Amino acid sequence: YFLWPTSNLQHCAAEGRANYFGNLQKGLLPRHPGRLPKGQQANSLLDLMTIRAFHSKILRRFSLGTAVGFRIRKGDLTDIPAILVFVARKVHKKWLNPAQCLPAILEGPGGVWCDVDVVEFSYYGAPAQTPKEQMFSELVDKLCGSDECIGSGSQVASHETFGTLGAIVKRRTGNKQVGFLTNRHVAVDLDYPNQKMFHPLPPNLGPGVYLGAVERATSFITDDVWYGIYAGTNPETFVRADGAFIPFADDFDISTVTTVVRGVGDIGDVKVIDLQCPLNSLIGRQVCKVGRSSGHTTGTVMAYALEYNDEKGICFFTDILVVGENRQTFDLEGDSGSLIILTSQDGEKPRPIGIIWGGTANRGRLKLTSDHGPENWTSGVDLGRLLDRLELDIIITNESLQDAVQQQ
Amino acid sequence: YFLWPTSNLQHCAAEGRANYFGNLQKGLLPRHPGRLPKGQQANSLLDLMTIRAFHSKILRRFSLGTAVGFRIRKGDLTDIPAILVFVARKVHKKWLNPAQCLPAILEGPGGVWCDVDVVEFSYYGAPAQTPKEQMFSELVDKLCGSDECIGSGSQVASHETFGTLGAIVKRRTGNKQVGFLTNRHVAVDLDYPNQKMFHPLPPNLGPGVYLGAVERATSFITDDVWYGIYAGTNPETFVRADGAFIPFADDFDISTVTTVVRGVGDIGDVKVIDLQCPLNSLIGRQVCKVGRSSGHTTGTVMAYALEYNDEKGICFFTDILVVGENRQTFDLEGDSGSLIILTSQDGEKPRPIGIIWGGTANRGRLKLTSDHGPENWTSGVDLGRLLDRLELDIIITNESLQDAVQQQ
Amino acid sequence: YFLWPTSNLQHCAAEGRANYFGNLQKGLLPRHPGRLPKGQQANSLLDLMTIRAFHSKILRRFSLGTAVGFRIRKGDLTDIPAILVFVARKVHKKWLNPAQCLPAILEGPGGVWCDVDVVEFSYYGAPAQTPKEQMFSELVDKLCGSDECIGSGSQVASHETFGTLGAIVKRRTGNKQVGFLTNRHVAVDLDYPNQKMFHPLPPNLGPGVYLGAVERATSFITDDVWYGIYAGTNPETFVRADGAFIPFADDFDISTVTTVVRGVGDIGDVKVIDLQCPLNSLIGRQVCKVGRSSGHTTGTVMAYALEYNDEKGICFFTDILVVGENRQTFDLEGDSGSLIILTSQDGEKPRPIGIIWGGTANRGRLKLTSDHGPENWTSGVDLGRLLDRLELDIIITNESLQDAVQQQR
Amino acid sequence: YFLWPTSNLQHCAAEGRANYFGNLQKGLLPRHPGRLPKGQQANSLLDLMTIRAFHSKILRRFSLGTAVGFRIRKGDLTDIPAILVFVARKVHKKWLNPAQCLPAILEGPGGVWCDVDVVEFSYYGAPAQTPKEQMFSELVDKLCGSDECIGSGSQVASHETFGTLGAIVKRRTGNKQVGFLTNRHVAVDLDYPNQKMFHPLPPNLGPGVYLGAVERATSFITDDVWYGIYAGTNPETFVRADGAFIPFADDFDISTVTTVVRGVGDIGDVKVIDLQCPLNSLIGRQVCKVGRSSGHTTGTVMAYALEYNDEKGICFFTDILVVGENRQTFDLEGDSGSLIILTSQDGEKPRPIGIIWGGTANRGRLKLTSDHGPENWTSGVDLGRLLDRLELDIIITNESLQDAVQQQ
Ligand SMILES: Nc1ncnc2c1ncn2[C@@H]1O[C@H](COP(=O)(O)OP(=O)(O)OP(=O)(O)O)[C@@H](O)[C@H]1O
Ligand SMILES: Nc1ncnc2c1ncn2[C@@H]1O[C@H](COP(=O)(O)OP(=O)(O)OP(=O)(O)O)[C@@H](O)[C@H]1O
Ligand SMILES: Nc1ncnc2c1ncn2[C@@H]1O[C@H](COP(=O)(O)OP(=O)(O)OP(=O)(O)O)[C@@H](O)[C@H]1O
Ligand SMILES: Nc1ncnc2c1ncn2[C@@H]1O[C@H](COP(=O)(O)OP(=O)(O)OP(=O)(O)O)[C@@H](O)[C@H]1O
Ligand SMILES: [Mg+2]
Ligand SMILES: [Mg+2]
Ligand SMILES: [Mg+2]
Ligand SMILES: [Mg+2]
Ligand SMILES: [Mg+2]
Ligand SMILES: [N+]
Repeated sequence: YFLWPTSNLQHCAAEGRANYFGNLQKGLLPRHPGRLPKGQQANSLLDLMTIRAFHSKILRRFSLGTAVGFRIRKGDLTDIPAILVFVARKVHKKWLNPAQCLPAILEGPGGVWCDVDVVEFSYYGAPAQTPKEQMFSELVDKLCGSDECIGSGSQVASHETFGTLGAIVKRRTGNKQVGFLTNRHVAVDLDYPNQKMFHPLPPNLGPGVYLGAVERATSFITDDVWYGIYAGTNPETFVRADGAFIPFADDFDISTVTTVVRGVGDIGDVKVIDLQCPLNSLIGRQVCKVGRSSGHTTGTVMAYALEYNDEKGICFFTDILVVGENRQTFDLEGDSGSLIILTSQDGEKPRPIGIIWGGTANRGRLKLTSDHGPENWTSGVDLGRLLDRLELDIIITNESLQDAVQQQ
Repeated sequence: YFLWPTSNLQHCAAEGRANYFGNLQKGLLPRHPGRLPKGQQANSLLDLMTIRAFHSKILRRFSLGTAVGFRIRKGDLTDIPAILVFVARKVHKKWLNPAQCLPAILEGPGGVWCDVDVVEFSYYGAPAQTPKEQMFSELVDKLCGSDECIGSGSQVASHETFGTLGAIVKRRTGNKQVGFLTNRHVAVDLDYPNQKMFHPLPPNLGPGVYLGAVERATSFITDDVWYGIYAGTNPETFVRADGAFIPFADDFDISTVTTVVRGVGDIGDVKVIDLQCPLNSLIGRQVCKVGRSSGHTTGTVMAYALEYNDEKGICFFTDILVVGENRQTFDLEGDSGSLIILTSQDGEKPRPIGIIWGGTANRGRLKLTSDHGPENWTSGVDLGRLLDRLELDIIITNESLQDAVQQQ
Repeated sequence: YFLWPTSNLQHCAAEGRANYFGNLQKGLLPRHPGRLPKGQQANSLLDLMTIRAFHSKILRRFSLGTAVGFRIRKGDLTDIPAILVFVARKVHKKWLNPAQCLPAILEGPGGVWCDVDVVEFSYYGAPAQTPKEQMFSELVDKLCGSDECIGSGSQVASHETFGTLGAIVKRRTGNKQVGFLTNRHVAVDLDYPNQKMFHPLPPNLGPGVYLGAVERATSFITDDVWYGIYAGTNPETFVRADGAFIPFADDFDISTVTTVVRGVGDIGDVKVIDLQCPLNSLIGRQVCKVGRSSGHTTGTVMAYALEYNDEKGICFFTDILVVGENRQTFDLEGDSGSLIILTSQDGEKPRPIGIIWGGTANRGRLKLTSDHGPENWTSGVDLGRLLDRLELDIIITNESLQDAVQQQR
Repeated sequence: YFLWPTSNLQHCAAEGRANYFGNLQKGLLPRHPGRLPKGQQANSLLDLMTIRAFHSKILRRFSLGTAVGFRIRKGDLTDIPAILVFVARKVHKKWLNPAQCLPAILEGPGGVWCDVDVVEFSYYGAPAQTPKEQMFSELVDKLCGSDECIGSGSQVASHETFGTLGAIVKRRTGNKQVGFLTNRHVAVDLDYPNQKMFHPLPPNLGPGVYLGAVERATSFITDDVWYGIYAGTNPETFVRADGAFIPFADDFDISTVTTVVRGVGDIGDVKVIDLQCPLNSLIGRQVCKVGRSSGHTTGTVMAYALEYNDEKGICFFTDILVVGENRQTFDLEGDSGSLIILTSQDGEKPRPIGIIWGGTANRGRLKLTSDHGPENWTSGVDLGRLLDRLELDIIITNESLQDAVQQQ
């Protein structure tokens, strides 16, 4: 059976959204000489997303998507909170018509103001789901079945597509069995009754071991349940929370599963993305990931809450937007599901924050410097939130690995 | 959010299937010395599937699919219970390997025997979800948006696909709302939260009106639940029962909905396919369906319980197999969701028995006559068993239609 | 281990061809521009072929190809010996510059003359390896595997190609082994070391029985060896005599082979094509063939010795040209190797004359009638000559087939 | 007028093949001493092939190809005699069921034994007729018409395909004709009655001079005739000995022919590949070639007698296997027919051992190192055995070119 709400998304959820922005458009103090009293400057992700949600009506016009974060000036990433507006071709102010040129400052409910930054930006197509790696290193070999262990970054293959093993997780409800976590597009086939996963390839392709089958997956969680707020005025707003849980099979040796992210080391617990924390603790932070296509790479969290409006009137959100450092691409086709791990803040081990999303528009390009060409951007989703909606707890040590084995 | 059996539901259901056959296996009880003790001749559908499921190993050995029905000797259909074994190309025994030659009589549990027929038979692919080929008539004209009412046969369209409305159904339990029934592949999309239906076209493709959204759908149901017995030795056995229920929108005029099959007339309640009934009460019966692609097309039921072992070790079952009578096709691409109705024979109401299926093993060909080329066949889903899973009831009179809409 | 003749064999043959055609010109004493005696009109295929070979200079210049036969006038065959000239698009005289145009009569060596008929012509692409056979009748079903026996018309398949069993034959010399004849393109693959035949499909494509492997075949024969005469001025002229002989394996049930042409009946021995015989005894004759692809069709022998000069100065000849009757096609793709058989006209048994060639770039369209579209033509290899160069003998009665098995060494 | 062996001769050869291995199986008496002795280890390439031909049943199980040579541990060639088994993907031993896993040692008849090395392998498919993506150097320009002479490496071309001249060879008997040697696919073609050669292009493609026409070619030689022993259990074994001899035209200016392999220098006579000599005489020896597409390239002989069984059932053998140096490619598409030469070790003249084979699977890919991508390999036929079967003799000095041209 499949189910969708009957009267939930009509005149119970839309009127709650129509109530949220109803008040807003009465109690407004224009205050637009361009002085902007600095005590109402955005401080966290929640402030930036609330201003964008209010002014989303004038943001959709002549723009193919928006996001929140810091303003990018001359390629470099500043530490000024701004709303990133993505345009197809960024031209000089003189060649724009007045009704197209975006403002530099936007003020929202309660005088909360922020900057507006235009960024040349484009989307990629869907991956073809059996990609080429093109990274030749001793790590990719280990990741693609040449290693004697299965861990974060190892290639996981369904009957038609393969990706990467994000993390080793265990359930919370009842039997709380132990498995691994990846995104929905790697381990789920709607037109197929079961979803058997293999390492490194399924039997019809080559040699491999049977890892198990998907027990639960999510595709679409609304914005009010994902973030907890109304991220946009569109009543059909969804957050692409693609993730699939595959518990290790009964006739499968779990002792061949390591918890160390090969190429990174021992990692810490999941770091929740708190929408009220200062933006600099997530925006601009140096992250890394270990998948198979691209081995071990490192990048930068450029923006959050990437909003895209598809052909019809449905708003789709994606949580994380990472851009690789040193002009290197952060990921490649086939790194879907990889663990997004923020580099270790001084002492404590690195903590993961997301998994690489693998949907149609999971990758793309955007130009930062005029001296170089466009650079690839990689999209991710909130790990702390996905683990909440999948009832999964991450495993971080090999000793905790043996404890859940005798816990089912 | 989607769920799957944890594993244990499979582990403690696989044994029951093996335990079912192993029991009759140990005491083989041949009871067949070459000549078959008569009377043991299969009598109904259940008898035939029990012989095929017991001999599933040796039948799928050199076969692309099997189905139960009557033997087809020299093109015409007989009244002899047989297991139709589909081969890629039927040739003379003199050029056949002694091991690849299928037998004529197969023993069964307790001595229930039957014949074995060989049919040259092939498959097609997918209808690519927007078919352009169609018939031309005033009926099809009305069904594709020219009619002044919505009913069985009108064109339903998701955001990407074309289809045909099967029947105006009302839910049994719960809200007891009234909507329509069609194929799952017509109504449901994996990578989309909403499943909106329209007539005759979506707002992005052309003009139309909003009918509603899918409230429930079924994709795969196990054989022992769908039929009532283990129909094979493969522990991964499923039935392609793809149906979707779309309740009419709250702001929709039910007055423009009719419970009459345009081109067929007034119909009765659904004829439940009884596995204990004599074979000729469904096999050989002349049926008819009205969709959009082909319109009103009369056919004849040829086989039941079409088995299909894919290249990945999974068994699939499609219930009804229809071949267009008098050297014509029974349906075209886009008729997915039409009502398979039994033609009135002595004055009773034409009772519907199935709905046109959609997918990959959908519309292939088979050779019956020598003087003609291959003839198209069509897959179908058991309407009686589909309604007993979605918990729906078909409406037959416009006066009963208003009683259902007032009980919501 | 293949071999090719030496440059001496070429220059010896080369000058030999130059000498023959040269002495024709050296005494010509060209004639008056008036009447020609009826007694000197072309009478045989050899007359038409000699006149065409003499004027090969002015014929290949503005033509796709040429052939010998009767003049097609207003879409019908006449009794006028003529040299068919094939053009891509036949237009009125007013739109051709006189150098492009063609004369009505050609006068060959020795006062022998004939007509010149212009025909609109076109070639097709390559045969489809695995073609479509949309005939759908009981004869085709039996020819493709549903028959208890195997004979002329049965589908013979290599590991990647479908074909048609031409005739049950036996070798004249050697060990007198019994086999079957077919087209070379159907049964011969050169990038592979053996040519195994199967009826109806090879193991990698479906059920079937292993008939045997190709024991010998011929691709090209020179015109002076095939026709016996010099048919063209080009010293690089060859006849596409594509045939393959496949003797049944050491352990194959020959009792399942019949020498009956299903749909035609009992046939007689091969009707040899005599180049010095009258033209009407092969040109215009009604013929038939039983081919897997198209079943049993009937046609008309429209021309003979079809010439075609490719882009590298090589001249190629195909023997028979057949067009189906009643605006119908005579063959489809996959009928390659089917036995072209003269229909009985006065009680005699139907005797074959050729096999359908079916390869590289055979088959195409032919503009006969203006109110209709272009009709399909089909090429063929002279059966009488193909057996002479393959040293084969056609078996025509199942009684001769029984004894021919015992006469093997 | 082609001719093939009478099926009487085929059955006789198959019986002798079963009698050869039937003798090796009747005696046997393995009595393996556990780890086995060290003087019973193979030394010659004749002993390596007989171990593979004996164990060809178990080797074919899950191997696309096999080849004798040295064991490649960790990415490079060791001095251990081993039979290289080729797989599609080298996965760890833990992800392989014991039926598919390969043993490390194999003992054959007489107590001889050698190792087994697994190599990741793939075939490049059929190359191009008129190939592109070739090098640019003054050496390449001379080989493609810009030089005033023609010799080894010069561009020879039929009317459809390109290639290179292997060696200036003359017939041992007959008219003692003088010509050149090249690959069979480069020169000959089925659907023509004449194979005329040109340099650098045929008249239809561009400028060039008529060199000659193919007088003889051998398509396939059986392994018992080529090697002198049965190299496989399958009764259909053939060696891809594809060579052709093209004697110069009677009018061609033979003074423009040079016996100097431009790039290598003055070469010596053919180095017959002794099968009963220690493996280090061929395996590991550095080789070189002068082409056109690729020019002067060096390489390393990696294996011998590369066995490839297709899905139809035929076994095919290729003599020489060479990969490129410095992780480069040994040749490009278009180098078919160029003479492979053993580089001088002791300052002696270079000895040609093989010629580049130009059939469908003439090139391919294989992985050696984990930190780098897969390298390209090239096929070749035994030159000494090719000249023996074609009844030809290589000319190594321009003085012998005049002594050979006068004897005609
Ligand atoms: N709708 C639009 N479409 C295209 N270009 C636009 C649009 N609105 C503004 N721009 C361009 O973008 C400029 C503002 O870009 P942005 O806000 O990113 O500037 P910045 O961060 O101060 O500097 P930098 O461009 O170096 O990052 C405008 O001056 C104009 O040239
Ligand atoms: N695996 C197979 N693949 C292909 N053909 C087969 C196979 N097994 C049997 N056959 C062929 O099919 C025949 C059986 O046909 P079938 O059981 O349908 O007979 P029928 O119904 O009496 O007659 P008909 O097929 O003429 O309607 C066998 O005699 C043989 O020629
Ligand atoms: N080189 C040429 N290319 C195209 N058309 C030509 C050429 N030479 C002649 N023709 C045309 O073909 C005509 C000759 O027709 P043809 O030889 O078929 O005679 P016919 O049999 O009496 O007539 P038809 O068959 O056309 O009724 C010329 O009158 C001229 O119009
Ligand atoms: N059928 C197979 N398919 C893929 N890999 C296999 C197969 N059988 C064995 N292997 C792999 O090959 C390994 C054996 O090593 P191999 O034969 O390559 O020797 P080696 O050259 O000394 O080793 P290395 O690969 O470290 O250089 C096994 O440990 C296993 O990982
Ligand atoms: Mg900027
Ligand atoms: Mg039958
Ligand atoms: Mg004419
Ligand atoms: Mg005409
Ligand atoms: Mg190795
Ligand atoms: N032998």
